[PDB]
Amino acid sequence: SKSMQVPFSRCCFSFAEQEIPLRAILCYRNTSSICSNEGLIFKLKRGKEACALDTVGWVQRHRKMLRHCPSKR
Amino acid sequence: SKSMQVPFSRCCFSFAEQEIPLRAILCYRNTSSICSNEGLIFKLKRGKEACALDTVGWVQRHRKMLRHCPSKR
Ligand SMILES: *[C@@H]1O[C@H](CO)[C@@H](O)[C@H](O)[C@H]1NC(C)=O
Ligand SMILES: *[C@@H]1O[C@H](CO)[C@@H](O)[C@H](O)[C@H]1NC(C)=O
Repeated sequence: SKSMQVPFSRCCFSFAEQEIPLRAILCYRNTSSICSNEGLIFKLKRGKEACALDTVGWVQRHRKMLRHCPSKR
Repeated sequence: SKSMQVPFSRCCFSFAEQEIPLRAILCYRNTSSICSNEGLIFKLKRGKEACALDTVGWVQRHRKMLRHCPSKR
């Protein structure tokens, strides 16, 4: 287990205004706890991503319909 | 070009204390301009990464010896 690592944080400072369709989303990532701010990250198709604010209804409803994104190692 | 996207920011709030060997690094990523803080991200082997503070000598010397990380699309 190679760990010279001090990872970067994934933060959401700007958020999706327009509702993203559920069909367009693969999974979600939670933002880093240091810069949390109730943001969520939806993994879209072809490598794309979108920050979404979890205090908004459609974000909560979508989050409840998707699993957390998996990671490599 | 699918863009429903509002990307997350890559930030560096904690930094590498111990110097990472140049041989262990593939390239570097600059942090997002919103949360810049003079941090740098070094891409390590087997998917790993490390935040490094660009006001420190070894970080500046290493940065000058590596190219910027490429991206998919
Ligand atoms: C995701 O955010 C929720 C709050 O909405 C929190 O309870 C949880 O610990 C976070 N999970 C991860 C895996 O970061
Ligand atoms: C990287 O940081 C330098 C300052 O050290 C800045 O001049 C530059 O605009 C940044 N480049 C990118 C590609 O983010």
